[PDB]
Amino acid sequence: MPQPKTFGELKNLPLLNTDKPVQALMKIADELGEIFKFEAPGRVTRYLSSQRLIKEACDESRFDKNLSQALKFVRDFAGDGLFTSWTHEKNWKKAHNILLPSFSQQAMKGYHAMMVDIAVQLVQKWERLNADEHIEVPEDMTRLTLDTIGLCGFNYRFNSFYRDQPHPFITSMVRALDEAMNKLQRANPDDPAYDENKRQFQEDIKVMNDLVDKIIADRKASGEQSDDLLTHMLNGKDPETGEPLDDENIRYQIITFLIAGHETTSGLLSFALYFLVKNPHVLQKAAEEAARVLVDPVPSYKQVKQLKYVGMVLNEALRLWPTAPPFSLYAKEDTVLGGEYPLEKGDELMVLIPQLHRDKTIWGDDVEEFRPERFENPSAIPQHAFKPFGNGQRACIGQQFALHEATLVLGMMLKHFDFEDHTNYELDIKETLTLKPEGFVVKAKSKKIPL
Ligand code: HEM
Repeated sequence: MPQPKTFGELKNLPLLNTDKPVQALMKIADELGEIFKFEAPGRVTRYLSSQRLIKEACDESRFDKNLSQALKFVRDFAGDGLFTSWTHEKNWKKAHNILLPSFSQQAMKGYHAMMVDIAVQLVQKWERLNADEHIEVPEDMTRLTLDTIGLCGFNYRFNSFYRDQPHPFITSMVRALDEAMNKLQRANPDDPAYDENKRQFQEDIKVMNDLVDKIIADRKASGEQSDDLLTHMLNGKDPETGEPLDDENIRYQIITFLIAGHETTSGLLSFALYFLVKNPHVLQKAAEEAARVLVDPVPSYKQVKQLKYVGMVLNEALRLWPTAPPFSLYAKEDTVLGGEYPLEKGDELMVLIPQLHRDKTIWGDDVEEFRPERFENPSAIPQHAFKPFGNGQRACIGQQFALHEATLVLGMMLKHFDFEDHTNYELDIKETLTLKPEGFVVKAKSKKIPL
């Protein structure tokens, strides 16, 4: 099996000691091909980049979701929430059964108003900028997505558009996620050097737990019913076990929604706007749709569904730069991958999503080009060729939420403003848990359409 360059006893590990590991892995896939082994002291995995191999990896009878070391560290604060639990843990299937109906396309009808609440706040912020000011795109998109998940998730207002420094919960979450990431490179995690890191990590966990537990407590105490996920989780029963989610798991689910949803969704909106300003023909087409469809002061649920080309723009942005990181799988039993690669029970695979989305054998030779017209379309897309939301029963539960949010917001943005790439911005992709176009800025000239 092809394998990248080695660093003696550290094997391939220093290759991910970099600000941009996913992009580094994409460059390794370019020179090595559809499969490569990646080794670290005491660990091994296999990175998959072709639809040919990924299609097999997506066979749930042969492979199940694995928690990468990253997710294992994130579990220290995300607990046995949906994102960081194993399929075979009682709490996975229990929460999946309870939550699935609350995340359906139909359920988006109930979240729409609160999504509009935050989206209007974003539009108003931009309406209120002075002539010689610009927009920090990923920064504002993250304010939007955090507040939207906060409001829709547990009826809590982070009020991100009222501050420079985020709500302490947000600061703690971002810092806990960065520390979970830092542990990946620590050969001696018990070194005194990390004592402060550990102290801060426990502090950040407490900040998050305290806020969420308080909100849950407050809600049970009042008996208040809201249009949020928390109300669903307090009222829900798993048809299988007949059990409701306990308070601690509910807390983990709320933290999980924020971890899994905020940056992935923010990144999507940021990349979508990036591609639009770099492809003014596409922007014109999307803006025509936005103006024709969104005829009311605020968008209705029905109208968002009709933003078809905006949806296509978003899928094409997800094709080129899927914002969620490569996901991990393990072999359920001994099995041979692609007729060439025997695997043992427990062997791990990684699905290198951005590479899959550039499989010139699936998409044609023009994979690097931004063409929403690819998604006209749809479902002609070969099965397992487009996987920004993961796979099977362990796919993104929030997919309908993310797309409704992104379509609504992008539509409003295109209805309300003309955008200028005033710096001729050079794409620079920052990686945290997720990808974003770092330092992407634009100027927005209002079309002066009232809300
Ligand atoms: C463009 C935005 C998003 C993208 C690209 C994305 C991507 C993904 C991917 C790839 C997975 C599978 C991870 C794995 O196999 O380890 C996943 C799972 C998940 N996502 Fe999303 N996500 C997005 C938005 C959201 C939002 C907004 C929410 C919540 C409101 C959310 C909640 C979850 C949860 C709970 C899981 C675990 C589901 C389960 O395994 O039962 N995501 N997401």
